[PDB]
Amino acid sequence: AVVEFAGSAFEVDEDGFLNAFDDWCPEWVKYAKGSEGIGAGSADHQKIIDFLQDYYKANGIAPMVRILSKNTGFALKEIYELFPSGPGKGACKMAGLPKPTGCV
Amino acid sequence: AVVEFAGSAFEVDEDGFLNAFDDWCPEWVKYAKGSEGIGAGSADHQKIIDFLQDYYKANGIAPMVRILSKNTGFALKEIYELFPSGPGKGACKMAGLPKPTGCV
Amino acid sequence: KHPTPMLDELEKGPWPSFVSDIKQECDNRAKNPKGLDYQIPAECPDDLLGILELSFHEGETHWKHGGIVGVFGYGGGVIGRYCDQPEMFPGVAHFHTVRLAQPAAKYYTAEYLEAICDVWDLRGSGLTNMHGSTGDIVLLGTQTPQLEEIFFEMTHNLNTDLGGSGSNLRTPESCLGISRCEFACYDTQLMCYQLTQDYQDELHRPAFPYKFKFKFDGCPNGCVASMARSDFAVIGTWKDDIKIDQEAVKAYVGGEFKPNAGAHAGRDWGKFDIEAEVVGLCPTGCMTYESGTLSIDNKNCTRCMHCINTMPRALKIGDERGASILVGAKAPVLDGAQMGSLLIPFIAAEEPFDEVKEVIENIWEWWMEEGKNRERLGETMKRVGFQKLLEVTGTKAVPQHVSEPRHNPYIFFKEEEVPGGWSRDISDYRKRHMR
Amino acid sequence: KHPTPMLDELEKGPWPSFVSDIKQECDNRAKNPKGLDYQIPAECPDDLLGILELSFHEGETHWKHGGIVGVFGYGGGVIGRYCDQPEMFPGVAHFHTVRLAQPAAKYYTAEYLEAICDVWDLRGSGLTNMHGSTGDIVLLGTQTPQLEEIFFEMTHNLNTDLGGSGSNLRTPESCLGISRCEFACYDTQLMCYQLTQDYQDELHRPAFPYKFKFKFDGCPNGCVASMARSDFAVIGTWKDDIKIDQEAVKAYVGGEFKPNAGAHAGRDWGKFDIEAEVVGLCPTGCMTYESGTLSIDNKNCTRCMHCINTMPRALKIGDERGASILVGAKAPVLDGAQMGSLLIPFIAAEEPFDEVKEVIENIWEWWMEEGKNRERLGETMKRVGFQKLLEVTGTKAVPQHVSEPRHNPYIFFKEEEVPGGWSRDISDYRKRHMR
Amino acid sequence: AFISSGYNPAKPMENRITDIGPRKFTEFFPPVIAKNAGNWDYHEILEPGILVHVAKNGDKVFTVRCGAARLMSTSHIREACEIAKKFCNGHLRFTTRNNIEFMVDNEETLKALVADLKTRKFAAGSFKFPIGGTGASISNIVHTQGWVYCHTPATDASGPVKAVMDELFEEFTSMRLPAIVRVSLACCINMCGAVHCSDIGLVGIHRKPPMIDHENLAELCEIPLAVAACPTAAVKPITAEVNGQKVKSVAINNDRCMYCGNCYTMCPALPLSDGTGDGIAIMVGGKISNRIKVPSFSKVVVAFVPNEPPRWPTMAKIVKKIVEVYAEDARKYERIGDWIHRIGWETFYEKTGLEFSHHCIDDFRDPAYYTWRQSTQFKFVSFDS
Amino acid sequence: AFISSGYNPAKPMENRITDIGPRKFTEFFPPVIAKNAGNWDYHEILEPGILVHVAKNGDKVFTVRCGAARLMSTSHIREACEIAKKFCNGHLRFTTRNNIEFMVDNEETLKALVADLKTRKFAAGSFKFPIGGTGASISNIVHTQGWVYCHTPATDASGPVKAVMDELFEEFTSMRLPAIVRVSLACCINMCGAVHCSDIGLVGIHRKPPMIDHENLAELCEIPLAVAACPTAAVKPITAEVNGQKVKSVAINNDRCMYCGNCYTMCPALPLSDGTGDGIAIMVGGKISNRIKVPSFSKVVVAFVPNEPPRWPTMAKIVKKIVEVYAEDARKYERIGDWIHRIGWETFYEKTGLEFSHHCIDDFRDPAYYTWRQSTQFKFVSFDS
Ligand code: SRM
Ligand code: SRM
Ligand code: SF4
Ligand code: SF4
Ligand code: SF4
Ligand code: SF4
Ligand code: SF4
Ligand code: SF4
Ligand code: SF4
Ligand code: SF4
Ligand SMILES: O=S([O-])[O-]
Ligand SMILES: O=S([O-])[O-]
Repeated sequence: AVVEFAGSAFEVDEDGFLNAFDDWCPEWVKYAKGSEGIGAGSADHQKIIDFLQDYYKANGIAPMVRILSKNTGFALKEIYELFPSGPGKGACKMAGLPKPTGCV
Repeated sequence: AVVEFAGSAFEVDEDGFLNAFDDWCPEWVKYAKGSEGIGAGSADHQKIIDFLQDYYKANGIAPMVRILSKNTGFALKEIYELFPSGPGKGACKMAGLPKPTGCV
Repeated sequence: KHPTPMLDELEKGPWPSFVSDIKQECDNRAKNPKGLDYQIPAECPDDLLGILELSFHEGETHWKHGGIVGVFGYGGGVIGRYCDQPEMFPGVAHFHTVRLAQPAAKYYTAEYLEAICDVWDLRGSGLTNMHGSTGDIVLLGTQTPQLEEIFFEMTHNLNTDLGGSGSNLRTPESCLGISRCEFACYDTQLMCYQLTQDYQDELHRPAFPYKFKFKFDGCPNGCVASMARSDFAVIGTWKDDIKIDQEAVKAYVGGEFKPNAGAHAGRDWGKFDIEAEVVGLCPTGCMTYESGTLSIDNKNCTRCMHCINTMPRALKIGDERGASILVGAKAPVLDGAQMGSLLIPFIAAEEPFDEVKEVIENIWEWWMEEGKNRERLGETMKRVGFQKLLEVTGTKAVPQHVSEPRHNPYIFFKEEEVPGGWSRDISDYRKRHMR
Repeated sequence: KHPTPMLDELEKGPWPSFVSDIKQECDNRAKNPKGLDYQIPAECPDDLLGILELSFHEGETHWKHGGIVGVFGYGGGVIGRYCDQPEMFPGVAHFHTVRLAQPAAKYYTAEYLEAICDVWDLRGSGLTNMHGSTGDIVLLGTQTPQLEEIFFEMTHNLNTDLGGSGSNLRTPESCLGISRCEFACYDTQLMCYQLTQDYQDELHRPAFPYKFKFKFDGCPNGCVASMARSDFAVIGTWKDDIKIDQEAVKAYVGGEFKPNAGAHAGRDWGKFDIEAEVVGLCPTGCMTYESGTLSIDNKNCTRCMHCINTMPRALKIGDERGASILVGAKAPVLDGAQMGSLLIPFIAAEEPFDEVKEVIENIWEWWMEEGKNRERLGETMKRVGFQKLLEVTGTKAVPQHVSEPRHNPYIFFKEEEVPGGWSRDISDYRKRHMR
Repeated sequence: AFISSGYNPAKPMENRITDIGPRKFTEFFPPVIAKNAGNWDYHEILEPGILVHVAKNGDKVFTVRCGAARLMSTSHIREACEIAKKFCNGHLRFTTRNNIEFMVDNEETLKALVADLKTRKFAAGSFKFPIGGTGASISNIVHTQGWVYCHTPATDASGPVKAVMDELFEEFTSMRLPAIVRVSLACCINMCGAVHCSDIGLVGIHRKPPMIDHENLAELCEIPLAVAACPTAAVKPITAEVNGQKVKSVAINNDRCMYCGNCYTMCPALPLSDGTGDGIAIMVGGKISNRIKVPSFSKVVVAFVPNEPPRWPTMAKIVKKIVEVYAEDARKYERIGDWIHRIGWETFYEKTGLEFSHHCIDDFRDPAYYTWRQSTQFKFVSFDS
Repeated sequence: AFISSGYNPAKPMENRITDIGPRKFTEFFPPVIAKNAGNWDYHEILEPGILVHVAKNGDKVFTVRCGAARLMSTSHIREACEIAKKFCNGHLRFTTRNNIEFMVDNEETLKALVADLKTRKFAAGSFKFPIGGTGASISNIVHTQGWVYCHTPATDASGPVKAVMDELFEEFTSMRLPAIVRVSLACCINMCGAVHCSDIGLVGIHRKPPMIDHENLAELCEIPLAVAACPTAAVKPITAEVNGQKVKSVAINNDRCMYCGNCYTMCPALPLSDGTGDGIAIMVGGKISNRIKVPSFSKVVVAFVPNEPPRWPTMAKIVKKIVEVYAEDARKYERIGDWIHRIGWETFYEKTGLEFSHHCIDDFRDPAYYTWRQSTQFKFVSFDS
């Protein structure tokens, strides 16, 4: 499907992840916000999103949870406070990274 | 010891192999001739010497006997007719490569 | 209802047919006796058979790759799935599975299961698995919007959580243990329950390099197959003498008591020959029968359970009980299948199980930091080495840790163990050894 | 030189002392009874004691790395060596080893060995190894200039060639076979001799990716250990029935004939018990002893040799003989030790041995082209696969080829074996299976 | 149409309960079990599918084990419940092999329960609660999702399992084998469940390399993971050009690929399922218990049989053949693996009539060497003729 | 003087004879052997070191086996020849374990030969031709070069062999063991000879990474060969400096290095021998015959014992203890490996009193897993206390 928001269009799949990382933009985050239980984006939310994007651009993969926490300084518990759906379904989705894979 | 021949000096070990490949010179071949049972150097001789030299510079190791024969087109029998001591003790020594190692 | 020629063939035969059962549920939702307002298409089950029938024809699955769905607060418990012919089978377009935490050894009361069914019939397909291979009650098929609803009902009304999925601790499971077995060396169900409750955060939220499972067996016979299907297996045993009742032994030799409690009854094997069926089958040959008197050299008994399994009424487990911890089991991918390897030969197993929890946490602390992405504990063990595992768990290496010692000589030593260390000057060596 | 407190300790004790022997040769050369004009220093052995004594004090070898010497026409046969303290021990400045080709199973005449000793006393140290582990007679220690002189004498006056060394075929050796053993299934010495002669060129001139060894055992007992120390092991066996002489069996049972030909006479193991020492030890349990008669269910006999070894007067090998071919044995370096893996269960083993030779040449054709630099056949088998080895030798896969079938499902198939091949269009698939 | 639970999607985190885990088992215990747990004296198998446990104080609990399809409707579950409310005071349980056990405290109730169970069948004819699975028999088959729910299967689960249990039904309702025979199935090499440690294991396998959707791959996939997912390093990152467009992708060396499908598990753009290519591999000789002999992995004896919906005749016949030969030739207490270890592999093949192929010879890494035969010990069989 | 053989260094290829191989064994056979080869009926071990083979036609050949040091002088060889000419018509042979065998055709000559052999001793005391090595005994030790000739040893060969045979001499001259006990030694991990398949194996090992001679390495070494020579991939190519200048060399990651020395075998600029660091690893349980049980590799039971010239007491003592415990506990026909497979490793260590260390647990590649214990089967031993 194709999402229309703030004059922007984002192609997405059945789970709401962007079809193409390059179509990411700030409007996407404002769009996804509520779906992922976030009322207002904070400086911390953006620091997570920023990290995830730089890591993906550099490594071609999403960072392991231990790296995400160790780098941002946010423990897993804090990461869930920021993103209720978790680092995968919430943070990665909002950051524009592709849908997690493997067994589960 | 240092071989003194034709105004040139070549550092060698007890078995007559050049200590440094970079010290190789055409006179080296003329020096080692008789010791390797070779009275006259033919084009076929140089062809082998040239291949060993290029292979060594490019790969950092002496070529496998199979490769030596395949490229030069000389079977092992011919190789020995050219270098009575064999591709190792004979050709490699004459080509300036380092002494062969391992279990014999 | 679709035509289902091939599935119909599976309604034939004596074994309970899943097709006949699914069809019965289709009929039920069609009549809707209860007048539910089905939150997903009443014809959901009708479509699963329709798409299953298509798969029989074509020889290929009709589910799209993957899916990422869940409930807030958790990073798993729900396996998302979408059919790849949503126009043909609208009722399985979304067909998610919800993994529900089950009671240890799966003991239930009708009231409880019926309550779960009431919620499911409403919000899902009507279809289940009883039970998933890890252990969970599997609720097979629903739509995304129902998830939060289900989860809310399950917690507020049924005081039941989701099971686990993903790169985390999965649902633990135990054999029935002391509930119904005279071989149980510890309360497997209690340990299973206690550790499931203790480690909830680790089960609901992915913090690990990969998946991790706990399984608890009451004795070596392996009724929950811990040593095969869990990364950390706790298997009961004893350290004192097997209890022998000579008179019962006589009851066996005589025919009054049936061998293996009657397990081979369906066939005529001859009369019981204690020598041929017990003493002569003992792996260590530590048993003896002389003058109508059975005895056991326990020092040389490996507690394989054979004699006990064969003469349950005459031979009992010891009284000094505990368990063994075997780790690393996993299926083939990537690097090959593994069964659990013995780590702690004997450890206490009494509530609140601290010794065992200590081992679990020491392993996690190490593996969490050292394990590579998507690398199972067993594979980390192969890469880094069994000796590292010992070190991090504070376990002394013993002969019991091997089935055989190494036959290569590529032995690693710690610098500190070597006099002089590893810093050497080749200059001094050359003093003794001319180039 | 020359005082040797540590080595002197090794002159004590019952076992023949190599030090006392080396000292005897030192004394013989110093005295020079035959007035020989030693072509290397008479004190050579003396300096060998001295440098050895120094190694004993320092716990470190005193030989320089490697050495490349030899005779014209060959690429191997001599292992050059130079001591690392030339000034201290001039007698062993050069201390080359010459490997001499030995007669199969090492049968000798005094005239021949004396002839060899005459050449070595004059041109060598007077020290030898009888024999090196591969089989060669080893002339231990000489100088470079003597290599061609020794070779000239050996070939022209003793009709004896050098053995092998380097990346080629090494000196083949066999058990004594039919020369003095009633268990021999084929003429191991003859096969050894003929093949050594047939492949002289492969032995003297390195044309292989690495070293390669042949070893011939007359039966599974492995007296030359071909299965552990050769890349190509030929081990004799039979295809028909073991021969049983009941009169001889009764002689064993009665004590007239001693079990294992008296190999356990130094201890009281009690009277021979055929049931406990033979029937009960057979690995397949294919033997029967009833009413005083011994029988063997040959179909289930793996011909392990135990019963024959234990009652050699009563039980004989069959008359339909041949051999098995096992390949790939090697020491650990690099990828781990290997023993021979069964390739050809049964093959003809009679002169001119065309059958065995065909297998050898087929393996070389493949390995000489596919083996990597310094890769033993056994390692090529590991890298490329056993199946490849079967192909190249035209051998049909049989259950006998495995000790156990694989337990991983990573099965490769040939494209031509799969209907439709491997060319598939994703667009067509995607018409059945939407993204 | 929407009926809420009380959940407020506008305030998702309010009132959320987490980490309560499962209900405690003890809640669910029938009285006799709760009272005598840990004090059992002995047990006895009375008949096929019927056990009794006797406590040290004398109390007894009778158990009736029944077969189940694992995949079941709420109506069926319901039915199990009804039975429990009628004869077991509402109590029941499920086994590690997905059988349903019903428990009562007296023989009279036991006889009434059994008689009833025997009368329950679907309209089509199959038994709803067949009694058995105890002792030396063939209990339920441990199995997976198959085409009912998974995206990576190479075969189905429920279908095959039914087909096989029908053929082995007599082995479930009787105790006439030398020892228990565990049969398990997995629809793909990930091997969920028990196939790798069962007496007879069935594994879905592929025979064709995956198709690569070059056009969308980088978009859909984290390339490094697909590369790392390959056990044989057949996947490599590349810069592809599709319809004149430059995109990152991967290349697969079909020569190194053995169709495990792990790359597909990690990347939706490498699908590999195929109707004629896919099938089942048959394994034998594994076990999990430590009784007499140590546990062992099942071994591949038949590399490939084809998928033949709906009753997989070829595969089913082979399974029945193996069970038949084993039951006849194995000694008391010998598991299939124990039996094979005793007679040897060439004899196993001679006796079963199974075709041995080179595909069964291990070729995966260093450990494959240990599976070859390093001994002269072998028996002459039809193979060598 | 220069005493020429006839060879001409000016025309080396003149008169050159090549590819003639060894002499044929038939030329050196005793007549009794030549005549009856292939027609042997049976054999009997008359006493320690003395055998008799009887041909079908009644002919007999008696064999006397004598221990020998392998490393020997021409004088010793000549003495063996003197004996052969005196009693054996000039014939003798050597065994695959380097013992000497004298053969005669009658009992009178056999008695004379035996009486003769016993009188031959070196001045310093040792027997020159000790009779034995037959049946269930310890017959010589297959060994290597050691410090007598090799550049890659981690220990000596001849010295330790003399030390061990002295302490086990009573086992060479008698047949009191449960089965043959083969002892072998190798001075480095190349394991020339028979270590990896012996009942008791001794291997020289290092405990320190090699030293790197940067100034000459590039000149003297084929870098890639050194890199590919490492089993644990601990070697890699790097830029180093010599006299403030850049050069090509190698770097060794000490944490991946297990001191095998294979890189030194391929490169003279990476020496690693060390007086205090080097020692011996003790292995047990291997065999090559196929009698009853299949062949097997020896396993490391004591990771390290120091080198202690000239008699290696620590090592000698351990070898003696293993033989004593084995001879006392094993059953008839049981090889050391067979015995251990029966009693178990934990019992082996308990009975021998040997200290088990983590160093004996395999950690080399994937096959290592198989060496661990995948079973609950174990016996309680002092280890666990
Ligand atoms: C002399 C001898 C030992 C002895 O005292 O008996 C010997 C001596 C050497 N062997 Fe060997 N090997 C000897 C039998 C063996 C055997 C046993 C056999 O052949 O029956 C083996 C095990 C079987 C095998 O082939 O693996 C053996 C496996 C090795 C290896 C390990 C090869 C491997 O693939 O793992 C090496 C190291 C290498 O090749 O890189 C080696 C290396 C060496 C070298 C050439 C070391 C070197 O780099 O120069 C040794 C020379 C010592 C010297 O100074 O003379 N030697 N070597 C034996 C050969 C003499 C002969 O002409 O009769
Ligand atoms: C539902 C269940 C099969 C069943 O029908 O019973 C199952 C289903 C799946 N398993 Fe599992 N596994 C199930 C028990 C197991 C077991 C057995 C056990 O836990 O007792 C194993 C073997 C033990 C182990 O952990 O290795 C198992 C080993 C795997 C593997 C192989 C992992 C490995 O390290 O080798 C995978 C593949 C992977 O993780 O990459 C996998 C992958 C999968 C996935 C998640 C495939 C995917 O990529 O999404 C399957 C989802 C199917 C679906 O659509 O629902 N599943 N899986 C079982 C779990 C349900 C439940 O919560 O109680
Ligand atoms: S594993 Fe041992 S304790 Fe648990 S149900 Fe099975 S027999 Fe009983
Ligand atoms: S449990 Fe197993 S090891 Fe111990 S006595 Fe009984 S049969 Fe022997
Ligand atoms: S390998 Fe067999 S034929 Fe050869 S000498 Fe030894 S027991 Fe006799
Ligand atoms: S040779 Fe070995 S397998 Fe054949 S009958 Fe004798 S003991 Fe049993
Ligand atoms: S075995 Fe493979 S195909 Fe079947 S459920 Fe598990 S992952 Fe899905
Ligand atoms: S299917 Fe398996 S073997 Fe083939 S490329 Fe994918 S991961 Fe590698
Ligand atoms: S074992 Fe090592 S050190 Fe001893 S002779 Fe063979 S190569 Fe040299
Ligand atoms: S000694 Fe062996 S482990 Fe250490 S770097 Fe050299 S070759 Fe690799
Ligand atoms: O579902 S699997 O990951 O156990
Ligand atoms: O000489 S060794 O390589 O056999």
